[PDB]
Amino acid sequence: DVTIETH
Amino acid sequence: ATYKVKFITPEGELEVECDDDVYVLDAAEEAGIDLPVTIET
Amino acid sequence: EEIKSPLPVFKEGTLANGFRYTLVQLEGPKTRVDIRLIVDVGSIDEKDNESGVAHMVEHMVFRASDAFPQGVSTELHKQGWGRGQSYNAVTNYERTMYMMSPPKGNLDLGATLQALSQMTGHAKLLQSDLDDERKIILEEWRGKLGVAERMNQQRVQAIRHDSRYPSRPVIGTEESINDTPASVLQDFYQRWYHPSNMRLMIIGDITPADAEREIQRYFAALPNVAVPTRDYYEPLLKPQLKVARLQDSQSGSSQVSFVYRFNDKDAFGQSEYRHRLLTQITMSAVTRQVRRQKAELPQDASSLVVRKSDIGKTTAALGFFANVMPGGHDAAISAVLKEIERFKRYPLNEQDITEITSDIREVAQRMSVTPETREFADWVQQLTIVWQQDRPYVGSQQRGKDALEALDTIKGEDVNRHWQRWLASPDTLAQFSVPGATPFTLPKPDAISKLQKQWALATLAPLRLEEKKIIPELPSVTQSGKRTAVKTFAAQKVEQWQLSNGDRVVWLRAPEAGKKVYLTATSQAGFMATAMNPWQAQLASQLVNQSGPATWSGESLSNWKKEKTLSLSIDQEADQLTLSGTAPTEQLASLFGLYRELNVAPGIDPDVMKESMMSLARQKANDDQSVGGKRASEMTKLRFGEPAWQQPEIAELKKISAPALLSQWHKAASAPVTYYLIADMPATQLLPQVERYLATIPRQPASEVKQHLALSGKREATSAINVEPRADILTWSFTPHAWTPQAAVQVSIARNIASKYLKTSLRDDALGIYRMRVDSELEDKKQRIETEVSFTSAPERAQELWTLAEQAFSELPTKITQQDVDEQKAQFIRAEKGRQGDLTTIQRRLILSYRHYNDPRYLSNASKLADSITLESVRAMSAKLYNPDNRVLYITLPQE
Ligand SMILES: [Hg+2]
Ligand SMILES: [Hg+2]
Ligand SMILES: [Hg+2]
Ligand SMILES: [Hg+2]
Ligand SMILES: [Hg+2]
Repeated sequence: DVTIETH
Repeated sequence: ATYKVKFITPEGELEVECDDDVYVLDAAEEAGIDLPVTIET
Repeated sequence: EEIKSPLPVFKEGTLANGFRYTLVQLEGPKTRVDIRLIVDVGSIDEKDNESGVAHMVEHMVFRASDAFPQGVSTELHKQGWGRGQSYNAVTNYERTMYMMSPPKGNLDLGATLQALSQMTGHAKLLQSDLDDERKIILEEWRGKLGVAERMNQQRVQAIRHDSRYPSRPVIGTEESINDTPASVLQDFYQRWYHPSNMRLMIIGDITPADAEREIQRYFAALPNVAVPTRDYYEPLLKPQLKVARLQDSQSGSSQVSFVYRFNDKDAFGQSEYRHRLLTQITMSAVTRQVRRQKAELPQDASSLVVRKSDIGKTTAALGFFANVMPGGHDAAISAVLKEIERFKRYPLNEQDITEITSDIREVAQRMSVTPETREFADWVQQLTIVWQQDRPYVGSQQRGKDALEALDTIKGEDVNRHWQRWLASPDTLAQFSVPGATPFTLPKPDAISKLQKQWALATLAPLRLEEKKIIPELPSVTQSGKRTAVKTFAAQKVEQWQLSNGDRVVWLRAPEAGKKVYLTATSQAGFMATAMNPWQAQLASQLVNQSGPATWSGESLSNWKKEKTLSLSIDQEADQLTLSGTAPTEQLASLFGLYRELNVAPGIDPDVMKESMMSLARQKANDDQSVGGKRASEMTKLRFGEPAWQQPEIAELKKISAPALLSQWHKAASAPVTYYLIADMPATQLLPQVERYLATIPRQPASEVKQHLALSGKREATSAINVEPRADILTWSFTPHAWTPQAAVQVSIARNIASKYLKTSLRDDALGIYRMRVDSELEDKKQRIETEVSFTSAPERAQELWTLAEQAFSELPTKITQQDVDEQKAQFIRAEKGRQGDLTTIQRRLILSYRHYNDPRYLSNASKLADSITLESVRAMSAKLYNPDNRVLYITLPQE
């Protein structure tokens, strides 16, 4: 999972 | 009546060829693309 | 959702009976609302005699209830609600969720809550309703029977072995769907549907005080009954090396993997949020690195990736997967275990961890100071996610501050420790998918651990480092050719230019091109051209299309195009080669420049090639023994006699070399080209770029390629080979007819009306037709009316369906009503004038025109197309849609 979306 | 469907996933663009009478995930699985018009996933 | 609303105020509550609710008030679009209820029961909670009962209860609660004996969804229909738009439900392993978007928004909130309370507390679950509904559940089940579902069940069986999941698919079995009595549904409902097993969320334009009253009104009286305690959501993890085959006779899957299973929610006494952040950093680092490790793979394995997935509430699977050249599974699993071993021995790239951690900190910084504002649908998305997992929402601003806090406690040492924990998980699994009839014996666990110990003892090189990015640039082209002739078609705004290399330009100065240039380059270099090897030419076309010029790569090609907002694609059909592309007019030299480079300097990206060979080889192995393989062969024999070409054996496939493919491409690139160019610029601006990049490409005369033409006559065949319980009925018919725009238009109209007529004439539901299609066109290249009638249906009366359609075809040319034509002519006129100024249509008609007239006349006088639609013409054409003299019938029945 992505806790902080970067892209 | 053959068409081409493109898939966008975190690994990259994948392209498969399916008939009109073919469900999209079935054509991918028959092609040996492992997932889970241009549809997004 | 036009003006974004700020972070909402949340109110939560619990009725005396344990019913939980969450009210989310948005400044929000006016009056819009969204209402969800979760019942914490799914197929995992079914007993042995309850296969698919959770999903059947999901259907059945919209039937008779204490207050709506004609059915909950009946009343919903009466009050204007629509199935799937206004109400919906979904059942998965662990929960059943009911979703409502009342058509009149917050004004229907009491109505919605009355409906939901009826479904969840007062459903009758009547046998007579169930016998009506099980036809709808059986359709749901039939449409779920393909190779994709059987392979998904293979994956769950292996990766979730030793758990309740594999034996508890949502849909359940056809036996239980057919045989399970309402009494079983009722006991399940009465076991699980209680208020303390339920929760409700309301989002939108609402007054929390009023909504809490409507919720008390409709749910407070439900009796407080406990549900069984449950602690069976995880696979039973144990130290092991399980070996599984993922297998289906219709799957082209060709793949090895090694998988670690472990408790992923255990944060080891540290911060849960910090833990999840460690997972993101680690997965990003590993994803970066495992891609570079592609350099280490033997020829049998490719595209090694790492994927992490939930396989329970707390268990996760970390897996390394790779694609396998059919027959190379042993070498491929070893190669995968080698790389896993390499990750055990070297720390992750410290700069990667520095960069990734820095990217996250920059986003967490922005989040922490930006006020959160979303559209309505986005609020619903965000909030349902957290609500589905029964967690409170934390706004993005607070979560940015929490990330920054956790990042300060995270150094690369932690990332490495986090990663090595996963790779030390004692519960392990090796998986093999081997396509078709490829010789395969499942390795024993000891054989797999043998390879583990071999690599544990081996000397291994360091992790690959990031390669330098190649920055592509088009070459300088100094040589120029010349235009040698101009033919002018001023009434179509078209000029036709002859070029010194024998190419020609058909240039339409259409204002509709705007500030873009549209290029379609055609030539007679289809893969059936005499000089070419068909399969290799096709593979060559695809490889050059993905690789770009010789000195580039697939990736750098894709970046370069994005930076120039430019597209250009190769498409090699049987009879022609088309390169298509678009660019802003300022990028013209880049569009033409790349075009020329694909022609005289094509590339083959070695990774693209390796991936394409694996794709072709696994498909070859599957097609050699698949149902679809046999159907393709039987349809081909029925319709054409012999295949025009074939794919090679896997052994030949393995031997194909880049120069042999580039040889094929150069054969295709040498056929002279017509450049259909749509651009609103002056000739003086276009001509120098055409002369520099397009007139300088070497060509030799090509021949026209003969069409692959379905044979005349009547032939049929019936094969009982379908693995699903369905019958597929195909019928082909053709009539040679000279193409004209008028004739083509009449055929399409006749086929519209014939579509209607043949669907009512075969509307009887006792025939069992699941899907039906009537296609007919005046194919302009072959100049024949080609008609195609398809059925998918229950097997029993499938042999009657073509007879009835043949029947309906013989009647059609007299049953066609003047009113039928009137509304088609009117509706055609609408679409035609909608096509005025449509670039796609203009482009297509320019190319059709040149194909049939060798000039652009078809761009004018579209207005008198409508005038060719009459009763006398549409009927005269409806008679020619089906030709009994040319009829091929192909029936696939379930296997005996
Ligand atoms: Hg369903
Ligand atoms: Hg009630
Ligand atoms: Hg391209
Ligand atoms: Hg060439
Ligand atoms: Hg053909």
